[PDB]
Amino acid sequence: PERLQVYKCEVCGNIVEVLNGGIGELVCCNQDMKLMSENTVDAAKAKHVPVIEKIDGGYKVKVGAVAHPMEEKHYIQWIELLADDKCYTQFLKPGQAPEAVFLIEAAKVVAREYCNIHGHWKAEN
Amino acid sequence: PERLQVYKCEVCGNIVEVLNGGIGELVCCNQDMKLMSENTVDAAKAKHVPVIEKIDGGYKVKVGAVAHPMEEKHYIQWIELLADDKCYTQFLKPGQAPEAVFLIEAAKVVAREYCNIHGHWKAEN
Ligand SMILES: [Ca+2]
Ligand SMILES: [Fe+3]
Ligand SMILES: [Fe+3]
Ligand SMILES: [Fe+3]
Ligand SMILES: [Fe+3]
Repeated sequence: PERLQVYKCEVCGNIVEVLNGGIGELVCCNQDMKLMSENTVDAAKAKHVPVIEKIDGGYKVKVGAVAHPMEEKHYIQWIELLADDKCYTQFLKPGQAPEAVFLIEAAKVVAREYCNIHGHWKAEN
Repeated sequence: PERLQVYKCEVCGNIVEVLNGGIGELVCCNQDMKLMSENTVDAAKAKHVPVIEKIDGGYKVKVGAVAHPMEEKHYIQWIELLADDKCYTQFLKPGQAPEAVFLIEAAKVVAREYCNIHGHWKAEN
């Protein structure tokens, strides 16, 4: 595992993010945890690829070009903004907007979002 | 597991942060990953308990009341600022000062830090 990677435990539901890398394989509920690699799922990019907008003092992230659903059974669980050595995470729940604002001083950033159904997605400016 | 809990594999060094809880037990290198509970390690609070300072637009976090070492074999790996729905993580490296600045609009915050040797610590404003 490498820092910032997101792993999911099939069946049991746990989802973790790596803070410190290592060689060991993460296991849960009798199987290796699944690496949720960004932009690998066969789903509409229009609703899943994060859109980054530069604002005063930071960035505004929307998921996505077309607003993604935020329903009890299908929503964006969180949005993250990655920069230099920073990982800012904004958790979301059904009924909220698929959007997040991050105040940071970084010219180059990477935005990520995780959909409970369609996986992990990212975009950069 | 519960959201934002930190777990570590005492064998290979993998350390992860829970994004979604689930019901499965996290395993690595043939043993349950260890829940790194905050303020449980028998270490000096003066250098480990985060100190939070409110600034314009956010908070400055220092580890701790007395500056903690930042050497190759003993340093603060990261400082985080938690809200009711946000987790901002600032990774650090040896040589740096044990501090971080977070621009955020939240009245109540929890600051956490992880020392590679002395573990997980937290404090609230
Ligand atoms: Ca984070
Ligand atoms: Fe391990
Ligand atoms: Fe989706
Ligand atoms: Fe599991
Ligand atoms: Fe220490």
